[PDB]
Amino acid sequence: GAMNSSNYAELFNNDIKLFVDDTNVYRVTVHKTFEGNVATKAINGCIFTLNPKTGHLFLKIIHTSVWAGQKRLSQLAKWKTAEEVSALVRSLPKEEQPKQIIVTRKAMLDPLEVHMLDFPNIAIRPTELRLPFSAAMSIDKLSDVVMKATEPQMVLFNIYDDWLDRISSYTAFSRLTLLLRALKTNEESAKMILLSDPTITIKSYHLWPSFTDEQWITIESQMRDLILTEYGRKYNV
Amino acid sequence: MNTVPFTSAPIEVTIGIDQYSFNVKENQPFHGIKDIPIGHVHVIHFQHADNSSMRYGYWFDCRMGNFYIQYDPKDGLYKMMEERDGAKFENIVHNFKERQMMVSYPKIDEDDTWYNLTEFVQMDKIRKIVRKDENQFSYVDSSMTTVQENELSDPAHSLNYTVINFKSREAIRPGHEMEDFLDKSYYLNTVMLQGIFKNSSNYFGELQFAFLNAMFFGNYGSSLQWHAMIELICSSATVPKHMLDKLDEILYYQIKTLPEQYSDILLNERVWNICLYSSFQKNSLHNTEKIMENKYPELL
Repeated sequence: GAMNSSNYAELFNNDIKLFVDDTNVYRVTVHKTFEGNVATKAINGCIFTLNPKTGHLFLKIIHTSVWAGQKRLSQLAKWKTAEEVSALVRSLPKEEQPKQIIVTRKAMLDPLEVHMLDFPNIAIRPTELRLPFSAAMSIDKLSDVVMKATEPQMVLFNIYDDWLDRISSYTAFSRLTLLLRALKTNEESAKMILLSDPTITIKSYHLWPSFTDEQWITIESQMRDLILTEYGRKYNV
Repeated sequence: MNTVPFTSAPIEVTIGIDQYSFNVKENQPFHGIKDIPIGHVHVIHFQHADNSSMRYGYWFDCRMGNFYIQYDPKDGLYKMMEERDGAKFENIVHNFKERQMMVSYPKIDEDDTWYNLTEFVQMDKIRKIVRKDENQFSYVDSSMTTVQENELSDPAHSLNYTVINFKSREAIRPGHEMEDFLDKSYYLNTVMLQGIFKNSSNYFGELQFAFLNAMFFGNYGSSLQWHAMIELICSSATVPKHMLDKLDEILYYQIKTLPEQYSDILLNERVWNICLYSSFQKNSLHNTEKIMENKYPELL
């Protein structure tokens, strides 16, 4: 059934599972035409497929060419997502194939279900959680590889860098979702916090800075404060 | 014109024949139904005055033999049986008519209702959905489950309707996932019409039989089958023109004949709102759409 606050620890057990987020698959800028009409121009997108236990990210880049001469693109994007996720599963050895796939948006259930008909023992699940994975393109290295792509491409990352050497998956996922929640609610501030100190660097093979354990606590606190403030401003509380 | 005699009526029961029905009191001298129109299937059905549960009945065609009803005090229900002795059977029927102990099938001559509800229904197809091949007639009741319902328990007692499932390999060609899920034309025309049913008449026959079972016995799995077969047509972009016109007429008489007080359970809001207003064939059910609005606008 649907994933929620109650069965939250199931994400970190030893049954392989993947989150799929399609928010950034079909991305457009909206502009005015010479005659005054409105038109869209697509930019490159990505499917965000993530193993929450291990941090393995399967970043499938969606090149604008996939849209060429197609209608009802926002609808097509869900089926393309499902096609690509199904192809990823088929590409993995049997023992790496997931037992569950959790889609962050309920509109993905039918397209993924139909594309996975060959895998009847993989459960396709929705979630009630409000996960911040749309902010993935606020991570500079992910945004950069998507925008630079000139063709379809799968790029692999560990979204937790090396954190798991020192913390558990539960805590690693909590750190990730806090960082992404902050980037989502006020990107400019969130990014200021992460770089304000020029002496803490991002390793070439990492996505996030090399904070010590103590510096991560200061960081996490700064990110919480950021999120709370935005909220009273949003609602006036 | 044919006759189904009743040996007796030992328990108070409401008896139906097609869309007609009569109340019969315990040990009232009821001895059967005469003037039944030759040329169509028929169904005689029962609901005991004490157990307003388990409506049950028998599908039959009088051209396939002489049938009668007899109450069984061990199994507790009116059973249909076949009389093989042709002489013995006209003797029973003629004596019962002479004493005038039979109701006449009460068909107004202007009325094509039963024809319109049973146009494509054929006894031989019923007997494949209800497998009991030593009888020429078919028993159905409120509680019987379908082969599809079972898969998600006694198979001898199942309704073997054709399984339709929009999220199946059967329904979805590999490589046309999105195309086939959004436009079920290949599932309707190649898999179902050409492949399984062979022609549209057999398809319509199963659809009509499922409706009638839902209407007369409140058989819920039949209701699921009737809706599924409608939805498969309405969700296909490419349907032969003769099917769409005939579908509009079929559904019209089905909606026309439903008891007004039953539209809540027998009618599936999602299916009908999608068929009449969102589907490829939204504009091809003019008569069905018009009677639905004027009779059950709440559902919509």
